Amino acid sequence: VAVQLQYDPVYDNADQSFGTVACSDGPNGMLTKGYSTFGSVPSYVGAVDTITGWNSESCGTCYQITWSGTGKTIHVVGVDVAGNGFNVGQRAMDDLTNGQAVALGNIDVTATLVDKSACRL
Repeated sequence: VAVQLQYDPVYDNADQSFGTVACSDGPNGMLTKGYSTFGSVPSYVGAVDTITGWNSESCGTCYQITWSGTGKTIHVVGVDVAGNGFNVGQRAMDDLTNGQAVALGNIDVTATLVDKSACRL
């Protein structure tokens, strides 16, 4: 309660390497956890402001995120530093907003840290 969300179409890039983000290698990084690219994770991925830098203990955490606008929920795996709230893919925001990612650009959402398994990790 509540938290900014915006979209970066980088997180829709299946081939974006986990090398390019804070959550790259090291024990918490997604490379180490066996994901080479964003598309190898069975979840939307995003930056979250709980990740502050490389090898963040928050790297690879899972957020259940809800938008009061549609009441829809998505799961996002935090893999990069966000300044404020979440930056997710457009697919991820489109999901949340029933296709108003481009039109709204930023929404306020509600998010909860949940078991990794909720993001299929």
